[PDB]
Amino acid sequence: YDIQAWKKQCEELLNLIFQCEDSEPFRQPVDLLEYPDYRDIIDTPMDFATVRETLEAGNYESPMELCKDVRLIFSNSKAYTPSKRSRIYSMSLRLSAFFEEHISSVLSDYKSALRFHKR
Ligand SMILES: COc1ccc(NC(=O)N2CCN(C(=O)c3ccco3)CC2)c(F)c1
Repeated sequence: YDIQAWKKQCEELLNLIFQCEDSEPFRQPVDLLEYPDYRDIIDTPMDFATVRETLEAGNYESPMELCKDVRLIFSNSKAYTPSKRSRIYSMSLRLSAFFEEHISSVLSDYKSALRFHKR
């Protein structure tokens, strides 16, 4: 029922994600020089370094907020892909499955801890 435990859990999951080869396209904000139409398609860029920095700054209140930003990485990838059979899009889908597998217990434990706190 530790209301704070999500934060280190998220730090460790981001470490795992940074070790995954599938995260390479998503570790830093997209360079518009490589992809000059990116901001014509994507309104809100997001990347894992931005998520880690937001966490480390103390600017997430809950793991739900972190989860919304990580999901935005994957939805941007789906929105920007020219094909479902894209190398970088397929990397996003495997990394998304890995992230969802690991974040589920973090979210569950947090919401349970908050319910206990308000009991
Ligand atoms: C040298 O540091 C960097 C900085 C940024 C990046 N990443 C990118 O430019 N990507 C291309 C666009 N993209 C897609 O979702 C997508 C779907 C289909 C095609 O692209 C997101 C990531 C990189 F690879 C190295």
